[PDB]
Amino acid sequence: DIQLTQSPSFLSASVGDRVTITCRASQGISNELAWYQQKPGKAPNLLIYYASTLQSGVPSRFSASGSGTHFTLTISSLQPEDFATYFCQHMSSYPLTFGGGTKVEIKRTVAAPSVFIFPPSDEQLKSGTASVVCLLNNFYPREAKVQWKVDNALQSGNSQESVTEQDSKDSTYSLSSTLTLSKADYEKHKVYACEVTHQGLSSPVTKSFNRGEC
Amino acid sequence: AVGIGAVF
Amino acid sequence: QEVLVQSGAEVKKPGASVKVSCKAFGYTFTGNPMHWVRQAPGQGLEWMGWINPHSGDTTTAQKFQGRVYMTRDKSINTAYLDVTRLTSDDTAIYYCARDKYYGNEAVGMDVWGQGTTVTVSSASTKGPSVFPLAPSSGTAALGCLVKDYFPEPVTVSWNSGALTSGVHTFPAVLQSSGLYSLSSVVTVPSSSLGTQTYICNVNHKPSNTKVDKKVEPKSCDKGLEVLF
Repeated sequence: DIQLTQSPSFLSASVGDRVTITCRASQGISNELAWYQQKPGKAPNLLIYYASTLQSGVPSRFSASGSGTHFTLTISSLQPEDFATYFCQHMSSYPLTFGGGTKVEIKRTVAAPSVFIFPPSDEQLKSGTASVVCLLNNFYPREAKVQWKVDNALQSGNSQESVTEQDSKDSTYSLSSTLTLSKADYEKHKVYACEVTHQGLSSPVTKSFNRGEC
Repeated sequence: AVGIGAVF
Repeated sequence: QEVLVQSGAEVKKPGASVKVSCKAFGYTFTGNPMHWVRQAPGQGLEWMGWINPHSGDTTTAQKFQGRVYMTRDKSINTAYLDVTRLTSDDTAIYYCARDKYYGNEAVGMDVWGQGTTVTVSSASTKGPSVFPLAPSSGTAALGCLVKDYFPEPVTVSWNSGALTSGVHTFPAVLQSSGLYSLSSVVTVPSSSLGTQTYICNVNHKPSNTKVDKKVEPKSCDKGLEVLF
């Protein structure tokens, strides 16, 4: 099979910037390459075919070049409607394959998260489980480390994270980390703490509570 | 490029 | 207008089969080959095969040969994808897409269907339990934990759609139990906590489950002995 390797996988850029995305094929594919744009919840849209021909209806700020193994998509002046994920695709032999994608997101200044911890509700406890929720609100960039500490012991494999897309007004992210335990496991320990590391924090922030102390 | 024969 | 319209979302058990349809409007269906491409949640695009709608001939990716069948019905301008022997790894959005097909070779996928979500799981339909994330110790955060439902999706609003700003409804996460869970949070003025009531309206259409959960503030007003 032919592998298409895209670079970069993630890009943060500002409106008006020139955006340059590359696709490298593991084998020569002549000009049998297309580029697509995709937004969340939507099908991809064709931008370029024959490696450099602009598809009808596509804004002329998109262009592309290459023939052989190394291909480049350029957005000359990035606009709000262009924040999306971009994919290359070859059709030189079977199977047809796509590159891994390049997600273009909005650059903004660093913003430290506001951290909140929520103990399990009385309703959930009587049902037999305990979920502890740690919320990181309105931060940038997306990279963050959230560590659960139970009686000062670091946890592993008992939590899941979920992250929003950039807010439409301030371009920040929000993130939830949820520690899920059975009631019996929850009642084995006292102190429940969430520790957050982020570029906007000069030192990690810890939020904690004592079981039943609320 | 790959093909799948003639169409209408 | 040249459009492709696909059939609706499907939920299947492992070992079952699913047949997705793709109906073409606004152009001669038999004039362009039809690709099938899928995308697993959070992942990229995977080509499955294509079909010539004139001859009915198929080229199916080697990964799927023997269990995936592409067919077409000219009389109703419809292409079909039959995916058999499903496993959880077949959970994805499935797209049909037409090729420009200049010179009777692949050129590019210029018209796409809207996608069909397929979930493959041994889990059974179950409505969520909605638990409060109570606000406590100039703004306060609160929310609702929407736990243990199947299948996707759920909708969450605050105050029957009245409260929209400051809301963050997180993407659902699949638990090892096979059930989904998510939270929805909101930041509000802390001064308005004792005078404004916040309700999360959780609707889960697959189970016909509607839950309104009142999130009351609870007292967590203890600090720690610290040394700075």
